[PDB]
Amino acid sequence: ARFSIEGKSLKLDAITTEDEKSVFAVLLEDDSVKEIVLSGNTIGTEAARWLSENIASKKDLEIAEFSDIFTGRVKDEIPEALRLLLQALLKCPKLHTVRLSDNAFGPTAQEPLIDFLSKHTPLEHLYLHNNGLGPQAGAKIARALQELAVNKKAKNAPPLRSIICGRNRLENGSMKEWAKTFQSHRLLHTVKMVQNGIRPEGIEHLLLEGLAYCQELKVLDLQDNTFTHLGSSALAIALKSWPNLRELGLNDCLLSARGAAAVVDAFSKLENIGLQTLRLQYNEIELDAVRTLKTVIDEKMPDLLFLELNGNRFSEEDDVVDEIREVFSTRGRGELDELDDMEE
Amino acid sequence: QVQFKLVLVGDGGTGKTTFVKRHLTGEFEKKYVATLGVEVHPLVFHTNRGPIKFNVWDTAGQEKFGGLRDGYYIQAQCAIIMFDVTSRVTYKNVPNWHRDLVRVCENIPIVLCGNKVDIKDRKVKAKSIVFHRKKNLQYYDISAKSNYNFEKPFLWLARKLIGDPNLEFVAMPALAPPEVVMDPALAAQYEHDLEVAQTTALPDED
Amino acid sequence: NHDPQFEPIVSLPEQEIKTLEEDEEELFKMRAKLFRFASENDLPEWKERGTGDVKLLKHKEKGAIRLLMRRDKTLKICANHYITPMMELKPNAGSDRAWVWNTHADFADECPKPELLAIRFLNAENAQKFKTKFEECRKEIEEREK
Ligand SMILES: Nc1nc2c(ncn2[C@@H]2O[C@H](COP(=O)(O)OP(=O)(O)O)[C@@H](O)[C@H]2O)c(=O)[nH]1
Ligand SMILES: [Mg+2]
Repeated sequence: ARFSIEGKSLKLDAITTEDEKSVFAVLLEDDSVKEIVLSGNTIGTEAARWLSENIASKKDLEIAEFSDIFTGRVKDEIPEALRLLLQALLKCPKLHTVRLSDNAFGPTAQEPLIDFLSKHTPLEHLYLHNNGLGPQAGAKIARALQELAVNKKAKNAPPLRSIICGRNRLENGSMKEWAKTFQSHRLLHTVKMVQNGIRPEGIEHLLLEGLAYCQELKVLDLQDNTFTHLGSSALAIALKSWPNLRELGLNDCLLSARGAAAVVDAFSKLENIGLQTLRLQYNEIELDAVRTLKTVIDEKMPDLLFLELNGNRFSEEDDVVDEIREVFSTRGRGELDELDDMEE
Repeated sequence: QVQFKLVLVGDGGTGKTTFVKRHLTGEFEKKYVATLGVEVHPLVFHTNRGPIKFNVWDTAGQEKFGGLRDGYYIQAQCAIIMFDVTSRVTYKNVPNWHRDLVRVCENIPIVLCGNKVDIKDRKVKAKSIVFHRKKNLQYYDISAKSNYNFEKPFLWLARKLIGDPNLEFVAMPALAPPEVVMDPALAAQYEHDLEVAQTTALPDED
Repeated sequence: NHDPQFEPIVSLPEQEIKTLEEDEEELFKMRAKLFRFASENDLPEWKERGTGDVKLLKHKEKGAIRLLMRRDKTLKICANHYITPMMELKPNAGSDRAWVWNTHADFADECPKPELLAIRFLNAENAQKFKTKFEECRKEIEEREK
């Protein structure tokens, strides 16, 4: 029930010849398909048209892997093509996971996104990563998801569970709105908004007025966004909101010596920490904090399997390191990363 | 009239277009508008060895590196890889750009640009940058915003391509502005906009 | 690398580049930032055009006087139009270190275009030293026309 042309690097312009159509034979004959993967090809509008017609029919569709499918297409043709495909997907009752990452979108192609995302109630896992949405469009996509929230409650449909939206420069421009998108979907499990130029004020909001309402949250990654003391304090306060937190990715966030200081302190106070993987790279975290983070990991973080401090402000030599590595050894389960790049 | 095909590549939202834009309008496009596919913008410069034209092939930073990109790379003669000094993630990707690039071009001048050096909280500092040492690239901190070094990249490649260590930009023949007559309907409603201007305050950043 | 080495792609002879600014005069010369006005964006914004030395030139042979600006480093022309009778500097609402004005045809991009500019100087008195010279230069032109 799986159809795929992954990596076939096809310059799919039309799909009309005897061949070309043969490629999508498995698509035409089998109507009981669950996953369609198109990644690794360039779909022109014409071919997009032919694939739209042949996708609506696949009513048992559950996954649409549309990541990387336009490499080479200009503004002149992506929006149309995207529109047609998303038009079809909309007609799939069981489609819970759709992936549109690695495609040049931004404002110039927000239409299909804004449409589709607000309507497709069956959606549970959204993969909108590296699309260059931008603060402007990012916001519309965010509102569009708020809508979906509503249209979902109207049809008693499953809650949205995963939003993987990074490398889109959502910036602070769209944090006001995204924070609302979260207030909407308080049942998310995986939210990853990595590398969106979101600065301090941005994260403070996104946190305290956004994610903080997702009590169900399991995995949160805000990698490569400027946090600083402001962001950290937010993060500290908010930690108590995610009990079932298991993965916390803060690599490259400039938490600041003072910030990490508090975040660590924050965990110190948490109870029944089921955390399983903490990424704290490049945050200028100083030794005194790493010192405390250790004892905390030891006493209160029994399930930690991964740690990452590479890149901060404390010598790869310093006692604490070995003490940490030692903690996982005694346990038989644990793993610190390689500190081959400390700051200063 | 010499023409050079320069490939501008790099992670999205770094500055490729902003940079190129400024270089042909002087404007600092502050709005982030994703470049679908590839836009070919030509820039001409005048040197002590005549005028040269760079055909900047501005590319899209989402497109996964691979053969599907070959078109841009083919017959290029130089290139600029760009990354955001405030995005560690963006720098970590330089390697992939410089590879998917040297796979079809092999040996060609390439300048690595860490843009937005103007931003306060910087992540990829001047020191740490090494990649250029290990792959024979020229490197420049730049800021499409403050213009810091904004012209070094072209200046370099030009010297490298032309083969004149001491090549330099010079003047630019200022031709005679055309006639300038008329007046009737070809005016009047101009004062209307001239005022819509003298009213709208100038973005003072100095 | 220290200094990446590449064997030249072309061989280009040294050359003497003229400025077509030889039959000049150069009444005024002062550096300033020049701005362009929105255009067909429906969003009335001021887009930077260039930062460099502004110059007022009259023609020895004829009389014609024009404005000619070049950007720093790049030296590309960011303004190059004639001064007509119906033209003048009008303060930019707030601030006096800047003036706006219309040009039926600029030639910065070597293509005749209707530009609605605005230039700003370091000190407000420099703006006067400019407007003064710009006005008594606009005068030298109205006097011209019959
Ligand atoms: N602060 C700052 N922002 C810049 C600079 N250059 C570009 N930007 C901004 O970065 C964003 C993306 O620029 P863009 O040209 O679209 O980058 P592209 O991803 O290569 O197409 C826009 O929001 C620009 O205003 C710079 O030197 N400094
Ligand atoms: Mg771009």
